[PDB]
Amino acid sequence: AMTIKGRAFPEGFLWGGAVAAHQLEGGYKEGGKGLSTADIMTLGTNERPREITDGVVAGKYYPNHQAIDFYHRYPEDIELFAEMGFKCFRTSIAWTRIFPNGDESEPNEAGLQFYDDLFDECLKNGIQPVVTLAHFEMPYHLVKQYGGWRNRKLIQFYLNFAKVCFERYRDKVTYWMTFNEINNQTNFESDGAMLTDSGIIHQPGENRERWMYQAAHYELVASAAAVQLGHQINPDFQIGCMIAMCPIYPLTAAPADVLFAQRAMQTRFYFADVHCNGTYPQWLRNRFESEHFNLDITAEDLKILQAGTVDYIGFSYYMSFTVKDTGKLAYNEEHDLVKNPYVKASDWGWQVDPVGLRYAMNWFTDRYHLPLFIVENGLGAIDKKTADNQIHDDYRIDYLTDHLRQIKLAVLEDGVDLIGYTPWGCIDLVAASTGQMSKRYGFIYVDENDDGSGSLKRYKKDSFTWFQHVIATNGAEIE
Amino acid sequence: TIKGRAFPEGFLWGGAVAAHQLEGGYKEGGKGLSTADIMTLGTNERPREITDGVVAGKYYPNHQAIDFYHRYPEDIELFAEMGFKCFRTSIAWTRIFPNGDESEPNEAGLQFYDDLFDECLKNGIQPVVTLAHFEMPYHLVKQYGGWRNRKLIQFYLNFAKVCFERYRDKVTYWMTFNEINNQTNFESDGAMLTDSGIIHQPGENRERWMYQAAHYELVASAAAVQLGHQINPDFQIGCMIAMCPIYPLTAAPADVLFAQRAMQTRFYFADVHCNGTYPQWLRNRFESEHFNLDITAEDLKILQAGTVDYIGFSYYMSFTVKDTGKLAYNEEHDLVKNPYVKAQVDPVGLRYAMNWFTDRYHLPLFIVENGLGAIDKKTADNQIHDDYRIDYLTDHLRQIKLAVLEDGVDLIGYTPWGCIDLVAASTGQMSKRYGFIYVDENDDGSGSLKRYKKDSFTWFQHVIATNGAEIE
Ligand SMILES: [Cl-]
Ligand SMILES: [Cl-]
Ligand SMILES: [Cl-]
Ligand SMILES: [Cl-]
Repeated sequence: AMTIKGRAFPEGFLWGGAVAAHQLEGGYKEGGKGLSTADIMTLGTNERPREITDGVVAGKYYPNHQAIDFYHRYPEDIELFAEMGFKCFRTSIAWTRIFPNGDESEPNEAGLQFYDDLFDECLKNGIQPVVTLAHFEMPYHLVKQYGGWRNRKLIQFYLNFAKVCFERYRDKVTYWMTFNEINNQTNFESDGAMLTDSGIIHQPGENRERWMYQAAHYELVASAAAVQLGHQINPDFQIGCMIAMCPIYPLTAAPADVLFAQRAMQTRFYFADVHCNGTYPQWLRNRFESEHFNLDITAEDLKILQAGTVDYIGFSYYMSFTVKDTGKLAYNEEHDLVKNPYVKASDWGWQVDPVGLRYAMNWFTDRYHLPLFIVENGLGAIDKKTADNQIHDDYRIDYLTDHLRQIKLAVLEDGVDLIGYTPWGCIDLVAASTGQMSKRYGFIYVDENDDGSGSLKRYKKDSFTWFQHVIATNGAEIE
Repeated sequence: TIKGRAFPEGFLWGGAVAAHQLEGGYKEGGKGLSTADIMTLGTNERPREITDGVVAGKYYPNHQAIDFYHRYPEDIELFAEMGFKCFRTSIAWTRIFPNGDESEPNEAGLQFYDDLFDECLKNGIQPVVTLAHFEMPYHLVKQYGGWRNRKLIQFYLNFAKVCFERYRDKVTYWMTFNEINNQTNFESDGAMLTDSGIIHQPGENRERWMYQAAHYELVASAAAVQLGHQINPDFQIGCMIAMCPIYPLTAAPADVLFAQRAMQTRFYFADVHCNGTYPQWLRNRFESEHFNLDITAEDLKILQAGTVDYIGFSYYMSFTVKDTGKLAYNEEHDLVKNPYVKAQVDPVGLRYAMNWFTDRYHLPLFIVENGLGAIDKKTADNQIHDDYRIDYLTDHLRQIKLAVLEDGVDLIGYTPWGCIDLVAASTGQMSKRYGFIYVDENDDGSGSLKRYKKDSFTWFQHVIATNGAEIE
């Protein structure tokens, strides 16, 4: 009876692609650019974690130094994006190109000039930049000198950075987001999440949980202040949060499983609660008191939080989680997740849950009643370039199709308000988890090996063509 | 731990009833015939017969009930001894407007509630009033088609205005429509009659007419919040929601999405009551099913300005669902057993439901129904040992206590259902008992109607006098 084929996405829908500066740009030293926390992360494997080193240690390979050299090649890459018909380009402004060490009193003109040029290049091509301010690339100086977001000073260092960007680019960007995947540090035991989100490398004697919430608080306050500041520079600016949206199912209908899963979602998405409601949920305030965290939270902080709630919720989606009741009060993401036996290998071997995206979209809408922006979704897989220089990546086409199907249902049937959709790593870039080029997400193949060798030549994948057609038909054919 | 910690200062402990389930005096003081007054006695496997007015030869248990209309002084004596802070009841619509469409209220019905409320207030017990509680005038059902008809909005408002004005110095908490979301089960004739005064006409699209009637009710609720706030700006005017949380049976993504939609369907009423607008998924449904409902721009403006001050709710059970394959939730066919709950009583769902309401709406809550229906036996020495009832209420109160003290849910009070044994809604039986007070009435209406304290009476007395501090 009901069908979605033949029906277009809404008019004005922002199809695009998504990246982060540190994962594609390279030129990590060009133009007086500072050493970021991305620049101290060595290459790893599927089995071997990336090494966080103290500065650039000698005889180690850092894949973010060159990446795919987009700092220099962006006009060629953007032409490929306009050939696909992108309506937007989601990327980050490297904090380290604008304030290399993060505490300077004036910005870096060479860095500001780069984004002028990059954005001018997008805009003459019909492509509006969608910009994330903090994206796992903060000045390492801030980590060494201040202890990262342990320190309330980062609130003003962040705002200096946002101010300069808001003003410089105020006729060039409409959509901004403050802190990429701010809620990864929900897993406070993940060294990767503490560094990327908050620039925290654990010190002996520290309560990891306590300092995550201290750090998240300051960032949430910084985000709220940036919304207000932002709206003052350009009232047309749409300013959003960025949430990693892994929904957490109860394993079974056992009441205690269902309650525990509620508390896991509450714990993982309190960040969104603050961004959107302007206040801390009361259960978490109660947790702050009963664990005696004694957090540095001022009455000024709370007023800023309540005036600086966001215009929309940008999120990533990749997977869903499952939990059963542990007997325990709190959700610890490192230890409490169980296997979901109802989700099995797809035709291509990897597990996905496209239904959870629909679920997630209804969960955001019914809770906050704000527009959403899907700014990260994609398949990381091995691609082979054939002798005749093609990549037949129908495993990537299927992946995106299965997800787009559910998104199309969420919007057309469920009536969820979606600004757009920008699949992750539209051009093959350095993967966050391992720093391998080999784990590829792109519509565009970049001839680079994991050791950084290769010509770096761009080639179209078959998915490039499939996605061009989707944009050209505004998603009408998706069934 | 929570052991030794009190509920918040001023927590409204009490008991709840509905005028039609306990008053009796169904023709007294010019009282009109209600929809409760046309329902015969039934059992578990035998629906209450609906009749067209009162037929001779049939027994109607609500006609007499437990005679609280004449016995309220004795009965309130027992509530005051138990130590109630509030008494949650309905004002019988047919006592104030017998046919429902009169231009003037009935002075004797109004004076009954003056007498009743003053009797409560002289003992430190504040009334908490639900305006529509399954007892609308049968004149409105018969001649207008109940809430199928837009004219009922004004009829409700004439009723509400009068009650707000008359009891302005005597009632702080009000609620508009009892369990407004029972009619989610649009295949349920009982739910349709009790919520919306709809006796089915063949040819009629049940679901469509539900949505239409529920719309006018939501509009009337919105408009009465504004009216009451104008009459006494210190009034708290809430909704009343039947909170049956719906669990996915397994973590299968299709089961999880279906449970989301099941709860979206069942609780959109709450969405409209609190958010002040229709959820977009449902509006889309109105379009794709071609309901062509009567919804004006003016309706949408009243709704948005008339959102409630708090959420009143009943809690008895949770439901479970698996994916059916279908696009829509049908509550008459789509529920499956929860194999993880003892043989569906579920105290932890209460805690869940409280967080759910709180995280979704961020409004204060009021638990206005909760309790255990059971066959109570009176011993030869006139004791009722309802240890099962104390266990049930303790299990629920413990979950309520965690929700409030740890989870920081904003709870106004707690009034268990049927604090004095009354006529059950499901069957019209006395023998399915909920009370702290046992009433000696058989299902055919015979007996002394004498009152006795069940063991739970003294238990709840001590819960109140310690403000829940021993609950662990
Ligand atoms: Cl998954
Ligand atoms: Cl990274
Ligand atoms: Cl659905
Ligand atoms: Cl929610």
